Amino acid sequence: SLQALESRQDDILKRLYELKAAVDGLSKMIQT
Amino acid sequence: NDAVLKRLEQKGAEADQIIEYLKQQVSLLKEKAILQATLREEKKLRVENAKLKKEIEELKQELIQAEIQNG
Amino acid sequence: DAVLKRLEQKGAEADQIIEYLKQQVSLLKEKAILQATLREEKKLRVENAKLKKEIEELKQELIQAEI
Repeated sequence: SLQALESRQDDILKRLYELKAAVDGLSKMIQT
Repeated sequence: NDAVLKRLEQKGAEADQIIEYLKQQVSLLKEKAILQATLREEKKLRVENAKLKKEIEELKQELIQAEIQNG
Repeated sequence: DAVLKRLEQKGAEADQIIEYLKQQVSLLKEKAILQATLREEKKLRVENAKLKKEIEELKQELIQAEI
């Protein structure tokens, strides 16, 4: 339960940083 | 409670930051796409309206010729 | 109890937000590709024109050597 919440939140964070990598990658290659 | 509840806030708050950051970056990228679209929608309207005007003058110019020859 | 019940409620809708935001980025990325692929096809069509033009120019230039 509490052992499963932190693993869940760990995934959310891992997925949130993957989104950021993609979003930031886009912001670079379409500029000016 | 425990110090685990501590860093379950440090992780739940860290996610709230990235969500905010991501909404702001996707909204900017949406505006780029809206800008690029509206800019293209200008030139099509500029070009088309120039053709419509060129035909109005040529319709007007022959409305004078038809008025003279019939008068 | 009151903390972990909400700590899992937001962590459940956050999976929906990640899926929502991932949709938008997919949508935006494809638009970026479409914009890129179109101008690349245009250049490749211009290049393809110059290449066939230059192929035939070299063909006639080969006949002066035959003289």
